[PDB]
Amino acid sequence: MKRTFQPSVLKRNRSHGFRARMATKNGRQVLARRRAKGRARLTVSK
Amino acid sequence: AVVKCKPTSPGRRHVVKVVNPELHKGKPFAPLLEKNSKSGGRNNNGRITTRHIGGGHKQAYRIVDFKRNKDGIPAVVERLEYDPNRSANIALVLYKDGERRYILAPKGLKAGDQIQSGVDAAIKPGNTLPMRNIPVGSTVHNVEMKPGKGGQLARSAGTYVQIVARDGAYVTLRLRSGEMRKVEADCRATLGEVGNAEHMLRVLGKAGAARWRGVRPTVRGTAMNPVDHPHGGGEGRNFGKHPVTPWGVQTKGKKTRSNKRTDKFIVRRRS
Amino acid sequence: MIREERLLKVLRAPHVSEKASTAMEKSNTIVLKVAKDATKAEIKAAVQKLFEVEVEVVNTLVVKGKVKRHGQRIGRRSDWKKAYVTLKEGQNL
RNA sequence: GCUCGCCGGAAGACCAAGGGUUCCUGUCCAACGUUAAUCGGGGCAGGGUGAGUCGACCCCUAAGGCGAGGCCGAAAGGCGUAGUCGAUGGGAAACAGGUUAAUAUUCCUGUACUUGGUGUUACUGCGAAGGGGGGACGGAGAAGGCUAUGUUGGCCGGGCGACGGUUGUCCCGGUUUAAGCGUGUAGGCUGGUUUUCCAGGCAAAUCCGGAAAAUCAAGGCUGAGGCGUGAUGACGAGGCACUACGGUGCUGAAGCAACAAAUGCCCUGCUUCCAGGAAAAGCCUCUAAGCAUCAGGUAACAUCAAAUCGUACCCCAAACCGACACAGGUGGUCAGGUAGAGAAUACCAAGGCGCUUGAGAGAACUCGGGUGAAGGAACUAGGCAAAAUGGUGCCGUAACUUCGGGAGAAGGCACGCUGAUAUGUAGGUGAGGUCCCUCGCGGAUGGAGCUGAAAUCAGUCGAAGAUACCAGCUGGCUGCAACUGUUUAUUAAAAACACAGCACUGUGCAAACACGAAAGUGGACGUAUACGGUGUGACGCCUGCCCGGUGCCGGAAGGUUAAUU
RNA sequence: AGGACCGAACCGACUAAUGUUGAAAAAUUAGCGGAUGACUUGUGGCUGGGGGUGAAAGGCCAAUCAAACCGGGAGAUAGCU
Ligand SMILES: [Mg+2]
Ligand SMILES: [Mg+2]
Ligand SMILES: [Mg+2]
Ligand SMILES: [Mg+2]
Ligand SMILES: [Mg+2]
Ligand SMILES: [Mg+2]
Ligand SMILES: [Mg+2]
Ligand SMILES: [Mg+2]
Ligand SMILES: [Mg+2]
Ligand SMILES: [Mg+2]
Ligand SMILES: [Mg+2]
Ligand SMILES: [Mg+2]
Ligand SMILES: [Mg+2]
Ligand SMILES: [Mg+2]
Ligand SMILES: [Mg+2]
Ligand SMILES: [Mg+2]
Ligand SMILES: [Mg+2]
Ligand SMILES: [Mg+2]
Ligand SMILES: [Mg+2]
Ligand SMILES: [Mg+2]
Ligand SMILES: [Mg+2]
Ligand SMILES: [Mg+2]
Ligand SMILES: [Mg+2]
Ligand SMILES: [Mg+2]
Ligand SMILES: [Mg+2]
Ligand SMILES: [Mg+2]
Ligand SMILES: [Mg+2]
Ligand SMILES: [Mg+2]
Ligand SMILES: [Mg+2]
Ligand SMILES: [Mg+2]
Ligand SMILES: [Mg+2]
Ligand SMILES: [Mg+2]
Ligand SMILES: [Mg+2]
Ligand SMILES: [Mg+2]
Ligand SMILES: [Mg+2]
Ligand SMILES: [Mg+2]
Ligand SMILES: [Mg+2]
Ligand SMILES: [Mg+2]
Ligand SMILES: [Mg+2]
Ligand SMILES: [Mg+2]
Ligand SMILES: [Mg+2]
Ligand SMILES: [Mg+2]
Ligand SMILES: [Mg+2]
Ligand SMILES: [Mg+2]
Ligand SMILES: [Mg+2]
Ligand SMILES: [Mg+2]
Ligand SMILES: [Mg+2]
Ligand SMILES: [Mg+2]
Ligand SMILES: [Mg+2]
Ligand SMILES: [Mg+2]
Ligand SMILES: [Mg+2]
Ligand SMILES: [Mg+2]
Ligand SMILES: [Mg+2]
Ligand SMILES: [Mg+2]
Repeated sequence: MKRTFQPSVLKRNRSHGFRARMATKNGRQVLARRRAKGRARLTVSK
Repeated sequence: AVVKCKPTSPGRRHVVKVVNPELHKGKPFAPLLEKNSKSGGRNNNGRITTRHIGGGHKQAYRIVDFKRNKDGIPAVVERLEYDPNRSANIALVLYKDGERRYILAPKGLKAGDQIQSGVDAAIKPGNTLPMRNIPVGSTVHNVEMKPGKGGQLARSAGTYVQIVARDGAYVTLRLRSGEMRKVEADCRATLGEVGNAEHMLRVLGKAGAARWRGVRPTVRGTAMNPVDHPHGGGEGRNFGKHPVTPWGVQTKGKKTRSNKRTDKFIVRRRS
Repeated sequence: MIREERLLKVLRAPHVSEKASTAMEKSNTIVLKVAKDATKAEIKAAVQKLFEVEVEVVNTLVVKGKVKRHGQRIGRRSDWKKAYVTLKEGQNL
């Protein structure tokens, strides 16, 4: 049966990628929070 | 002509078609075409702002000369053509100078006929003259609001405008809706009616035919829940309220025109 | 015309394996480890300078490093570059 | 290794997406694998992905996104012009054979093709951020010509049979060859050509569009397939010798024809219909500025360049999505034989598998099936379930009907095999030979050979010939909904929703209305035969009385009444 | 010609049995509906939480919906257990 996660790298990158995050100040708030917590992986990019 | 189909299937029994053997069968004039992609009733915010719009057949926009601003040069009807974008038929005219344009096809105008625009043009169907030079009582279409702006009235199939009076800088027009409206005398008009008068005798016959024209289904407000329509609710079929729009405005007789900029130009509302 | 420092830097090591050997005997082809940023023209020039042999064509591919484990710890090797260069059937290197 | 069974429009093969070493070799069995494991997609180590032509990158655009200025907005920001990104679309070019343990249209052999740049030569009006052309486009339907492919015959190699027979009208196997180049065919479309004139294409233009004479009436564009060449080639059953028994080395006969034939090609064609069917670039062409014995354009030749990144492996699945080695889900391509209408179905080919616990026994009971005396719905809420019907051709078929239907109504007969008609028929295909000519992939004649229904008559086997698989139960009365559709993903598919049709009502265009503190946008590049809202719901016959209540529409005399003063 | 008919692929989901610590957090098996259309499907894009979208079931918006999810106000408040 068809489950919820249907992977696509292009769509993943366009929705949650580093450049998509940097495009808005709220995405930049996301990056700042994740940097402050100390996350080894800021985005889905890598 | 108007021909009804044979009931060889339930979706064909009530279909009534308008057939025009005179319309051209090939592709339209390519350099007078444009693309116009569909919106589905969405605006630049992406929100549905007009309901019941979506799908339908792909259509190409035919650039139609509504202004008719080629004065003096005679023109001949090359053919009459089908236009998906409007209820009226259109005509491809060839000007003596070598220029081709799409115009609204008036009633009775066949291929080979001469048309002309300007003050010097004669009182003939398809000719465009200032309403200053058009005699009182004439029947016109493709009527301008403002000089040089282009025809904005009486553009659909079988529609016309009558010139009722002329007083100074303004003529009175009895519009198709029944309204008496004042227009500057320098605004242009085209003699005759719009053709394809038998457009309104068509019977779609089936739901799919309406779907072909990009019309999505309409749901009655009383058929839904109160959370999404004032008409919603009831155990069984209940109404018990005054009919309103989906946004709460009384929808049977309440007048909605409010334009103080243009009340002066209305001699008499359609009533 | 490539600077000599660039040429002395673009050749890393010669690849040794059964496939490399068979290419050397049959097709007169040596297989080399090269810099990840080395082009085909640079490989040709460097082999012609530092090896004194004559090249006619260069073939390149990038090997991906393997994901390994050391003491139950994730670890990965580097992606390197490999070149097949065909020598002009008289060089004997 | 030999038998057995299963799939074979897949449970075979090849991709995309997604994954990331799961690929190959050696080695190990702790843990993992629902059992054991010497095995493994497990551990460990070593190896493996070769491109000018494939893909990305690249050029060009769609939806949409972002957006210098700009407009708007308490701030944050919103929208949008010029632009610039964005494929799921448009745009140059490679085939066949061989080869690894693992890569190949990438490596090798043979034979090709594209683009661009430089230089020599010859001729020569070049030149765009502009003009025009082209690219460039729907659905359905029909036919002809083909090929993919298959079947048979000939030919070539082999065989003479474990048990009656098998020198034959016998058995087995093979019978293959590409792009490119030359030919311009089946077929499609278009009247050419030369001058002159011109409010049109923002300026110009020889280009495009328009007009007028002359003259010719044959010129042009497009086009599958066939043939020639590519090819003295490669490939090829079989044979000879090594073997480490996996494979290695050498040679290699025939390699033709006829018939059948696609959902693939001609075909972006033709015909017809309405619901009227992207864009932009590459490409052709024209001039503007500018340059004008230089540049620049055309052709010949020569040389040089074509980078970078991907390429292993799975890919209807044990590697992707489902926590699992999970009866689930997952887009595209290929498409053999007999029977068959068929991609259904049954049995097989190529190829791939026997689903990672087994051994016994033959109790009750459960599950999945088969058969059943006599009865035949007596069961039960209810014929639930099961049983039953089931094909082709012909005969025949009621009420009612909106004249289309109902209807496959209902019901009935025939059906295998063999011989004759006719040593193979009707038909289809179609060589030779001959004849004509603007001589070729021509026409006319001709019929050898191949292929091949349907039917009639006679005879014959069985209980049974639509014999398996496959494959309508039928009829009568009535409620509701006109009908096809839609819906509670995961207890409700319906009489509910929608619907074509109808009515009321709003809306004169900077429309009403909707999303937006706004700018703007949708409505609509529409204009009252239009658009929005509401109710009803094909069609037929129709739709009666009430304006007191509450809405809404119109009015403005008299009373009441805000800020204000 | 046809929102025409029978019927595979494909899209669905009417009946029954099984399964109910399932092979499966909705399936299997035998039957069933549509199958040139208001059809179906791939790829990409837009609509955002009192908001979207809805041939309308309060349906669906990542196994969550008469107000999604994540964090925060926050140790809300709890005459109750
Ligand atoms: Mg509407
Ligand atoms: Mg309606
Ligand atoms: Mg309801
Ligand atoms: Mg309410
Ligand atoms: Mg009631
Ligand atoms: Mg009541
Ligand atoms: Mg099968
Ligand atoms: Mg591993
Ligand atoms: Mg074990
Ligand atoms: Mg053990
Ligand atoms: Mg393996
Ligand atoms: Mg392993
Ligand atoms: Mg490469
Ligand atoms: Mg090469
Ligand atoms: Mg700005
Ligand atoms: Mg913007
Ligand atoms: Mg671009
Ligand atoms: Mg693409
Ligand atoms: Mg392989
Ligand atoms: Mg053939
Ligand atoms: Mg087909
Ligand atoms: Mg591969
Ligand atoms: Mg298993
Ligand atoms: Mg599975
Ligand atoms: Mg599927
Ligand atoms: Mg098992
Ligand atoms: Mg038993
Ligand atoms: Mg039993
Ligand atoms: Mg039985
Ligand atoms: Mg019995
Ligand atoms: Mg009996
Ligand atoms: Mg009986
Ligand atoms: Mg009873
Ligand atoms: Mg009883
Ligand atoms: Mg039953
Ligand atoms: Mg049964
Ligand atoms: Mg009753
Ligand atoms: Mg119904
Ligand atoms: Mg349900
Ligand atoms: Mg507007
Ligand atoms: Mg109703
Ligand atoms: Mg009444
Ligand atoms: Mg008053
Ligand atoms: Mg149908
Ligand atoms: Mg559904
Ligand atoms: Mg159900
Ligand atoms: Mg089923
Ligand atoms: Mg049906
Ligand atoms: Mg069907
Ligand atoms: Mg309810
Ligand atoms: Mg949910
Ligand atoms: Mg709430
Ligand atoms: Mg607080
Ligand atoms: Mg608490």
